[PDB]
Amino acid sequence: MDTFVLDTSVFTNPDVYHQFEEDQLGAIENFISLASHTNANFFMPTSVYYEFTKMVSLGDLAPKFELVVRIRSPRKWGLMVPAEFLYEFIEEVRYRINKGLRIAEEHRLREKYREALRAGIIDSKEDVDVLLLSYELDAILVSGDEGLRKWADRVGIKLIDPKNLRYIMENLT
Amino acid sequence: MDTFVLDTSVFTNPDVYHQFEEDQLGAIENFISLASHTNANFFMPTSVYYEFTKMVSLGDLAPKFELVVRIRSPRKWGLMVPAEFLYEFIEEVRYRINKGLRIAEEHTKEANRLREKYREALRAGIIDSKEDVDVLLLSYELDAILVSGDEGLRKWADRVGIKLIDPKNLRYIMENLTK
Amino acid sequence: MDTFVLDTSVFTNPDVYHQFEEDQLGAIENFISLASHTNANFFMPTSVYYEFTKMVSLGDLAPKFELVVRIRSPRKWGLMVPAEFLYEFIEEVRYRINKGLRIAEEHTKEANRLREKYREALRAGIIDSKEDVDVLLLSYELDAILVSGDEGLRKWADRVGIKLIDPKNLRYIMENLTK
Amino acid sequence: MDTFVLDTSVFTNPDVYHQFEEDQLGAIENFISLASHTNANFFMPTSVYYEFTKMVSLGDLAPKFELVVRIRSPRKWGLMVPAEFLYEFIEEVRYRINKGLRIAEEHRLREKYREALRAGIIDSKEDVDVLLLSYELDAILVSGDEGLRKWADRVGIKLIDPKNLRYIMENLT
Repeated sequence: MDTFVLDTSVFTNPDVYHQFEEDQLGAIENFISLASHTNANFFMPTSVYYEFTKMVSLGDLAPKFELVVRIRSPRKWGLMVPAEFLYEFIEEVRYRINKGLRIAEEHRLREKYREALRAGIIDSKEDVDVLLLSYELDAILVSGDEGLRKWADRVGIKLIDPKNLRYIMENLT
Repeated sequence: MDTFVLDTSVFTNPDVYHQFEEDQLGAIENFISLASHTNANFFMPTSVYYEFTKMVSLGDLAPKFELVVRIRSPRKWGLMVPAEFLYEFIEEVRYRINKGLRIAEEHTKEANRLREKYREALRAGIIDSKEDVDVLLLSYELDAILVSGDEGLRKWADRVGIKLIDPKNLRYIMENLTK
Repeated sequence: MDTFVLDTSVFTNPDVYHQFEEDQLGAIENFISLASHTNANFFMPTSVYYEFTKMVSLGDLAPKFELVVRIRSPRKWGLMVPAEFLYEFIEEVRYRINKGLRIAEEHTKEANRLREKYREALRAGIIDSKEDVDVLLLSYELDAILVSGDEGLRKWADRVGIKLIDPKNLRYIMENLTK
Repeated sequence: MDTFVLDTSVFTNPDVYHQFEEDQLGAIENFISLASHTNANFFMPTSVYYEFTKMVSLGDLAPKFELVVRIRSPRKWGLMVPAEFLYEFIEEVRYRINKGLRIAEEHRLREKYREALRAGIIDSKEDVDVLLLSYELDAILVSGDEGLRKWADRVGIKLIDPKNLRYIMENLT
């Protein structure tokens, strides 16, 4: 059985969700439908699912989604990880925090600095939840975020072109 | 054979180093003297020792300190550590960035400059979080007792299951461990 | 269950891909077709697949190719590899830098520019060496048969003990392995 | 027994070899002398020893040095190393090669480019020989090169302030 960890970008980036349907809620509905007939496991971190529910009005599709996708918190599960990954992660957060500062520079600036760095911290956390969950399960990471795909590849994690999730699932009935 | 990992706070916080002497470099020398004849192993992470050097002028004490205290990197390869250290790191970089921005506000008013001050406050914020991770990681790896005059770090150690002592008790324990 | 790691050369070198078809995208499609019904596992390192994409327009073949061929990163964590790969890497970056500087000379004469050309020739020189290390490393890790139309890489594989085949024989072996 | 891997800088950087003696050949002679009475092992990679003999006229001190220091080629010994170190090394070579290019830029430029990059390759090789030998033996790396010390620290290798080699050896009779 193939296991897949899904990012929010899967259902919020039209270049990805158009393979299911051009309509966003219909794309998700089609994903849910196909998943229930696919010989595969699907996981999404809890932080990422919280973001997904905050940005898309799922309505009745939420409890349907909760029948096909395992929503898990890799932090609350207490994983062990090689010390080299812990320092790779810190470099990734450092770099993300510096991006947040260059962003605040392009925009007193107190108000702009606090919000740019808070977003960069939250981005870092959700990314690590996605990479830890993939690592723990030895799963295929599916993401429309090229930056997270490069990060997953630096640490050996398996990927697909997220534009081929539907094609892959259909060849896994 | 009791093993200890030392924080900078032990030789920086006067509440902690007064147990050795009121004099700060006298406190360090007394600690060094006790560490010479002991059944105790003493460790400090490399990054923490660097900070120690920057905020204290050891002079001719540095070679003796580097001999009695084993300065090591916790970036070991075959070692597995709890993923909770990534989350501790995130939680601390958050609080230190918030503190850092409050401090760069004050300083820029007393003195462009605010861009350089905010940049400094966060580079320091990261350095301090990574230094705390080095301390907790080296304790975890060596199954050592963490000695820290910093309560924030102690609460974190307790969270991840690291053995602690009241740092005010270090000299009495070192006196026991003398050969 | 025979496992193979493919180089870009197999679908780029016409001496190798002619065994499938004279047509280059027909050769790739025939390979894909054979790989669909086999007791063979096919792998390609992620960095090598990227290069493949840049020098060939697969179009609607890409999703099928990414399904039959497993695109993986050889940056695995618990894995031990021979230190000889560091030395192979050094030896190749040497020769590729030397080649690169000869090529940037020629091109700048036909066309500042030479600073940009030398910079490009070495960034490509590094990329190509790291791509060769990804190929050999993924073979070593999976204990796979390396398939490469590049003789330089074959001599290197033989050095480190990696199993090889004559890449001109890939279609006949794939025909055997069909279910 | 403490094991030590020595860099060339130990005997070519006056800030380091002055602890033995202000005279360079006398500093080496004093090191050799003390080493023979120290309860410790001393190693130097063969590439680094070749550099050391090429830059200092050792004379009769060479065969004396060969009685106290093990000269070993970590490449010819066939080590195994975690895959994460192999990619850390490639980044270090990339960065070293880029330095070599920025150096050639500060100085047709063909002649200057070939020599700057050749030196950067050789620096990279000798550094990795020093770090591999330290890793294999679980040794203390001794080096006056701050860049190599930072590299060794990124990969968990043990260090000393090379200005304290003599003091350390004297407390290890």
